[PDB]
Amino acid sequence: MRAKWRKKRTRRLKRKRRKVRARSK
Amino acid sequence: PKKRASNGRNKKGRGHVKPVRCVNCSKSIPKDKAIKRMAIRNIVEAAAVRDLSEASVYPEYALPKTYNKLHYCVSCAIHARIVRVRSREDRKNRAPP
Amino acid sequence: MENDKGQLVELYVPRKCSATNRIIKADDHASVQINVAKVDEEGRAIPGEYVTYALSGYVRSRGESDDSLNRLAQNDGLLKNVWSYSR
Amino acid sequence: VLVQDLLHPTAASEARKHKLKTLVQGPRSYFLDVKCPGCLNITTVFSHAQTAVTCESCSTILCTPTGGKAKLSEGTSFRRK
Amino acid sequence: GKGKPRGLNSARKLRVHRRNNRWAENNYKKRLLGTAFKSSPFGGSSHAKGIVLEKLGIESKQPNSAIRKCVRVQLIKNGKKVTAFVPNDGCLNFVD
Amino acid sequence: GWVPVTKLGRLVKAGKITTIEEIFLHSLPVKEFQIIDTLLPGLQDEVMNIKPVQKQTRAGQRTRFKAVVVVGDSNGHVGLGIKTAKEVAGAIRAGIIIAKLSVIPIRRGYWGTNLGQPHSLATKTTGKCGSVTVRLIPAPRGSGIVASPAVKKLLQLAGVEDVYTQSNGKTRTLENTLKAAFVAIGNTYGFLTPNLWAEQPLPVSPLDIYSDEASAQ
Amino acid sequence: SLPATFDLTPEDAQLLLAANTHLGARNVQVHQEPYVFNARPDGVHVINVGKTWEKLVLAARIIAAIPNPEDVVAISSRTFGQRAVLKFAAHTGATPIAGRFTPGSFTNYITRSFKEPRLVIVTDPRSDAQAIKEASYVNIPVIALTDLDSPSEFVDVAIPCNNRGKHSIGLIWYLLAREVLRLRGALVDRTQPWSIMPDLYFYRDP
Amino acid sequence: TRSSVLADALNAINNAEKTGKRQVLIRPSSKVIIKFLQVMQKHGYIGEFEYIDDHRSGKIVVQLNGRLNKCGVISPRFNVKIGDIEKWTANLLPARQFGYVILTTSAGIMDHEEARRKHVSGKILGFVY
Amino acid sequence: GRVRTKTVKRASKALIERYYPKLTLDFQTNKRLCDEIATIQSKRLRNKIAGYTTHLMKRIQKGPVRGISFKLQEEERERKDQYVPEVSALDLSRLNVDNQTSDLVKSLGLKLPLSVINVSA
RNA sequence: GAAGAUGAUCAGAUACCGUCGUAGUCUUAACCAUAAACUAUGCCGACUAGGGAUCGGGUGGUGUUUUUUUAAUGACCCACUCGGCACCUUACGAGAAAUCAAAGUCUUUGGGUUCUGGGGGGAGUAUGGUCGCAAGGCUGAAACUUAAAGGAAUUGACGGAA
Ligand SMILES: [Mg+2]
Ligand SMILES: [Mg+2]
Ligand SMILES: [Mg+2]
Ligand SMILES: [Mg+2]
Ligand SMILES: [Mg+2]
Ligand SMILES: [Mg+2]
Ligand SMILES: [Mg+2]
Ligand SMILES: [Mg+2]
Ligand SMILES: [Mg+2]
Ligand SMILES: [Mg+2]
Ligand SMILES: [Mg+2]
Ligand SMILES: [Mg+2]
Repeated sequence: MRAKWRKKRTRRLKRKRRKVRARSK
Repeated sequence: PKKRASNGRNKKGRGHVKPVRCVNCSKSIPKDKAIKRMAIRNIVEAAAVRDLSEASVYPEYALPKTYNKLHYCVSCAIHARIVRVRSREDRKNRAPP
Repeated sequence: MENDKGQLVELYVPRKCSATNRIIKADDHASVQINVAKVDEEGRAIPGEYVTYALSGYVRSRGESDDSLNRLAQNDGLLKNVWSYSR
Repeated sequence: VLVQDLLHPTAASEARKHKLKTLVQGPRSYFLDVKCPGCLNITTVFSHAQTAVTCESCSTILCTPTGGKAKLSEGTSFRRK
Repeated sequence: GKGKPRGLNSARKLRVHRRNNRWAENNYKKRLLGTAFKSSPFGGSSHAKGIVLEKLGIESKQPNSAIRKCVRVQLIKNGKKVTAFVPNDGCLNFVD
Repeated sequence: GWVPVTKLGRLVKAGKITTIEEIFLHSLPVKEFQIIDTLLPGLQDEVMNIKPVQKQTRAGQRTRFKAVVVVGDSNGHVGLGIKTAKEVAGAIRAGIIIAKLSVIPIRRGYWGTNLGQPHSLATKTTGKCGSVTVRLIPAPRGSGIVASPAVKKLLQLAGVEDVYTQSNGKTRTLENTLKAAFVAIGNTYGFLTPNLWAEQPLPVSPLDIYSDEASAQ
Repeated sequence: SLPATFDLTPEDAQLLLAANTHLGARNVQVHQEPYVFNARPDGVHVINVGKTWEKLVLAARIIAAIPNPEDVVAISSRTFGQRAVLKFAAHTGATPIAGRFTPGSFTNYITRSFKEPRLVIVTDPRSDAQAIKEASYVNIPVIALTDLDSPSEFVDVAIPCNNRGKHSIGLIWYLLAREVLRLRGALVDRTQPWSIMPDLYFYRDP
Repeated sequence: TRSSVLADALNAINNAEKTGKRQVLIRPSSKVIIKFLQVMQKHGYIGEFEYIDDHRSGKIVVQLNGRLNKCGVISPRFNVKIGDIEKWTANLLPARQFGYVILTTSAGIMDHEEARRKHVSGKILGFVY
Repeated sequence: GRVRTKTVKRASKALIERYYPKLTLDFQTNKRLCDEIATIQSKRLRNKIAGYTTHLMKRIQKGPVRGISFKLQEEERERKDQYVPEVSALDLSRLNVDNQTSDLVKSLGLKLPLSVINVSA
């Protein structure tokens, strides 16, 4: 697992997490 | 670790050089790094000189030359056997042959 | 070094470099000792009697053994006009 | 050289060294008694003189400034100090 | 100048710098956050009584191959569930 | 003695050089262990560690055995020898030879008062090998050797009675630790104290005095 | 301490000037700058032959102080000094190593070529670097026939001469042999010249 | 920038003594440098030293004889009570029988031994051994 | 594939080293005396050693061979290297001297017959 | 030329390769504030070793070229010097080594100062604050888990490397 692409995976996880957090709030 | 003191290139005091393109694959490689061979050939052959001079007007014409500075990238030069990977003690040699 | 009753306890007082005054120690294998022959009247050698210089390995490995020996030979009169103090 | 005289270095070495890096730093510049072909008077001009120096009576440029020493111009004569 | 300040009046910079870099230790971080009381089931204590809920048999890690014969214990003082190894031959026959 | 090559051996095993301090004063290189055997007959030996060192082969892992041996009488001399060989007995037998050839003098002194017969070192000394730094500090009477049980054994075979030790680096590497301590007790004559400041008349080597007895035909 | 005769005689000056022993290297080592006298245009420096003779006499005094004479080992790896070393060997005691040095000669006590000199003289500290390096392991003083560019690393008595020419090398070895024999007393009187004339020390072809 | 001319001077002395030179040149030659060198010369660690007076700050040529191992500067000049001179000597000096810790004391710049004989103490400059 | 091993070449070298007032350029004479001066364990090895000895003797007869060190070769090389030319180089055949070398002579305080030529840079 | 379209190949259906082509590449006004932003080497100062080559400036040759009967200025040569980008040899020294004239002047430990790191993951994550139009940037844990992860080099093996 390239650290660049794992970073991009976690960056997409950031977007999904703040999307569902703004959905609830 | 540091395989080369001049890291792979010739950049001491710039920060940026410019990129050129490889002649074999058009990779963007820096101009100091690239690998640069001047191809100066005759315009005909090593063998067709007799034919052209025999079937030429203007006796002893010029036998003109063609000139082409070729920029390679490292992968293309190694594959085309232009630089040909060296030993640890011998890669410090900067002599042209 | 001595104890309180005199009685030097050294085992061996080491030699010193004639140039840099460092101790020449027992495994300083680059250090040399040069004996220059004492020349009498009408230029013989006097076998046995020397002018002795000890040079440490540091001086020789830094290349100043020749110039140091020029200085210490001229100070003892073995040379006349070789070493000059003001370079 | 591992042993040398630093109080009395040779004059050939001190004349080679930089003006700040000698034993005592002093200038290598000098002054010049300069006279024109025309006027009889004498002007004291610096060596590295930075200025188009004229006489008080002259209208004539004695030296032209350059990067180092001033170039003494136009056939004028000079003497040191 | 080997990193750190050295001057006679530079004791506050040295003291606060040691205080700041002191947090990278495991024990100082743990002791000043007080994680033994917030977490770590025995609340800073050595021993704790609990009540067995069920006997477990834990698979041992590779390359070992055994059943480890533990119990699931609910602590009286917290209510926290832990797993505790019954540490001799037999001895799971002794608990309940 | 035993048909010596090396002029120093032809002098020592004939009887012209009788003390090992005559060798150490002129820094004469010792290339035969029987020189040290004659000049220091009470030179006890201690193997400190046997370890196997392996080289990966085209098929297999060939191993040799590497021995560290500290020799030295407890009156001011040690040698540390390290030798690897196919068998452990050959490793000991040749490491004793290398440790005998590597005999150096140490400078015992005082923690400080000149009340007789030196017990400690004369100076804080240090030595490095690899990452390991070993520092030896003069210690008062009755302190003993405050050192790890290998450096302590080397200093016991040096005749050091009292010394303190600091150590840095990976001291579990016994070869580097023993070589660092060996360099450190070699540096005691490396240091120039004020009692050694006196000018000495720079004597003649025994190879020059007894030049007839050396270089035999 | 050398009374009056050990001054550079004008006949010896004729020899040293005629053999071009005063033609130093274009590049001068910082340790050999004492021996330079006023470099000429074209860049060739001039070796002070008075100091060359004084260092030669000092080297001869050091050679004629080893008691037995067969452990003053004379080294030449160079063709211009092979014959000079061999004739120095024949005239003085002087164990020669003319040709290849065979490393492990001063260390490595079980070889056939194991020697222990009390003094090593080398023709060239560049080409004879193995002899100087190996003499740096077993406490051996080194006299070298240095030029102005040759290194003085582990060289204790540097006789400044021209290393490029064969006449300079053969003459300096000839003069060193002559002064060693005069100090030993094998040559009776310092004023009369040696009957051995300096051309049996030069390299020849054929 | 230049913050300690004594540290620069003593560094130059150490660097020439390590490489075996018999002399240094020191710029820019303070009174603390002159007094430190006078203590070292009194105890035999250097020879004659000579102050070149240019009209700016002075230079010094010290004649190093052979007998110096390490002269150094303890910067900052710590306040040193009379009870903890011996911590400083046990830390900086190779043995109890030689080596001197130089103190700036209100009775003058002096080593620790005749700071003890005068029963005075103060700031620490450095050491010589 | 006629390369000779070290047990042939070393033995032949030692035989020339200690028996040069002996064995000649003839293989049969060398073969017959290799039976008496040496104990070679087989006839083929004796013939190989004697043939290599013959080859090296025929080689020595036109110029010497390195590695062979017998007592006669030292003496003939020394009487060949004892040549002294009577044309006497380093003698004054006219002393061509430069200007700085004349200054060197004057600084040394000696009187020499010189001949100064200007040097172009 | 990201995306996207399409042509081939591939066991799965090699994303490589071919032809197009949006955003983009360029510019103006405003944002962003990150790069293997690297010399993976903070900034100031001192000392320690030889060397040649080069860039900028300066100084000196009764030097070469403009030979025109004691031939300006430029260009060049030689020697110094200051400042710079670097380089070669050595290892005094340093380093775990690779290597380093600094990564030296360090257990003989202190020239001045700022920033950072404390086993590997979890994790540059959660949350809070703040900045941004957004993308995100700066700041930034813990629970839990783990006996190694890693660095340099040696021998072997292997290479669709020579
Ligand atoms: Mg790699
Ligand atoms: Mg960049
Ligand atoms: Mg530790
Ligand atoms: Mg960043
Ligand atoms: Mg970085
Ligand atoms: Mg800054
Ligand atoms: Mg420069
Ligand atoms: Mg961590
Ligand atoms: Mg962050
Ligand atoms: Mg957030
Ligand atoms: Mg990494
Ligand atoms: Mg690795």
